[PDB]
Amino acid sequence: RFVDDYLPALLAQASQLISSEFHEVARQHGFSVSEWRVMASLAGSEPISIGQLAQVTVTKQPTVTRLLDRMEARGQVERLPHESDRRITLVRITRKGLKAVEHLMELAREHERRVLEPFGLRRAEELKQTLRQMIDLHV
Amino acid sequence: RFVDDYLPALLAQASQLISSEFHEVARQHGFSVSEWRVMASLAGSEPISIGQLAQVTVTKQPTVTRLLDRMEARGQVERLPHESDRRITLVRITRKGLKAVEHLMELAREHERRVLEPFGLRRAEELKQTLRQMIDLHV
Ligand SMILES: O=C(O)c1ccccc1O
Ligand SMILES: O=C(O)c1ccccc1O
Repeated sequence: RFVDDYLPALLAQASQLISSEFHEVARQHGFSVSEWRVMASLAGSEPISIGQLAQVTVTKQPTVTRLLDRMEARGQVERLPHESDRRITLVRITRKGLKAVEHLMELAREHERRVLEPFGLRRAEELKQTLRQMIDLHV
Repeated sequence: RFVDDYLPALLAQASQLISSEFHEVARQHGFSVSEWRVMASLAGSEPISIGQLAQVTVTKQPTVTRLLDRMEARGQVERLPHESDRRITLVRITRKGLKAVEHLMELAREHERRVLEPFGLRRAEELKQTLRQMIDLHV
């Protein structure tokens, strides 16, 4: 059966199952999926471009732009000009956004620890290294 | 930076980048993303439930049901009753659907081979085994 060992299908199913588990927690804490992805991706970051944010959150750029409109209205993020090119808008999390998401981020780390514990440290680090290398080759 | 090593973010980005590459090919062959996922997931399968199809194609069940309405109208799939429980509808690919997708499936196998070749057979099989185990634990 073709799909049983087809890498893109395996990645898509694993990603959906793992992320959907945490989504229930995020909503119980008042976050939508996309709000969580944006704030988690900006936490601890220097300002990044809207395009970079769209890539890392796996969200279409027009969707991200509308999302940032409302999150900036709520004081959770800030958009800023690029210091050279003004094709580029940069975005950062605010202190208000960080305080809003830090507890959820701890719960996310615990969730990931539970997901990876059956595989052991070696298999977990191998998985993360392979995924990171794949991203950097394909982005 | 939290997101750089957060497993769900790594899985989601890797899956998006790898699948989006093949999507351009699928569309050039007349398939939408969801049509491709359905036909690839049914190819070589015994009939499966609509819920199973929704899980493996990572598509919401109401979306899958509308998709099957039109794909069955086009003679590419067939819905059938479960031989015991009639809460359950089963679905299979037809010969017409298989012939429609088999060339695309060969191109998909070549694409996967290219994606995995830099990692080698050992790292590739490790990745697939880990993803399969994760799916089976979380489904
Ligand atoms: O990403 C794919 O190409 C795919 C194909 C079949 C089933 C699920 C999938 O994600
Ligand atoms: O799936 C997640 O939880 C996630 C979080 C941050 C960025 C991208 C993501 O897919």
